[PDB]
Amino acid sequence: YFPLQSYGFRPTYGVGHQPYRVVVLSFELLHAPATVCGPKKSTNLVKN
Amino acid sequence: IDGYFKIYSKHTPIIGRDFPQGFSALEPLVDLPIGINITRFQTLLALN
Ligand SMILES: *[C@@H]1O[C@H](CO)[C@@H](O)[C@H](O)[C@H]1NC(C)=O
Repeated sequence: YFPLQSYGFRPTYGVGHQPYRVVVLSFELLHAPATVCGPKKSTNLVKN
Repeated sequence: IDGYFKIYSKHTPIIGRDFPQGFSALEPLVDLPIGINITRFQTLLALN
């Protein structure tokens, strides 16, 4: 048997058979210095 | 370093012919966090 099979997606198909775009986010643990962080910045200088 | 590769540099003008006797500090330029094994060192020469 052929290992690969065509999906044959059709709009008339049900929700379970409808195509779904899936993206998997993988996070690498701390083994090297961190290169990706989140954006954080607020407030002002407010002196004196 | 284990987590960084610190690089320090400085540009000076000639006073004399070669290796003048004087003091000049070395300002850092960039610290690449590559963290790899480094044992040998070889330089390059430009050929025109
Ligand atoms: C990196 O590899 C070099 C070359 O074999 C070795 O001398 C050095 O100990 C290694 N360093 C680490 C942290 O594994």
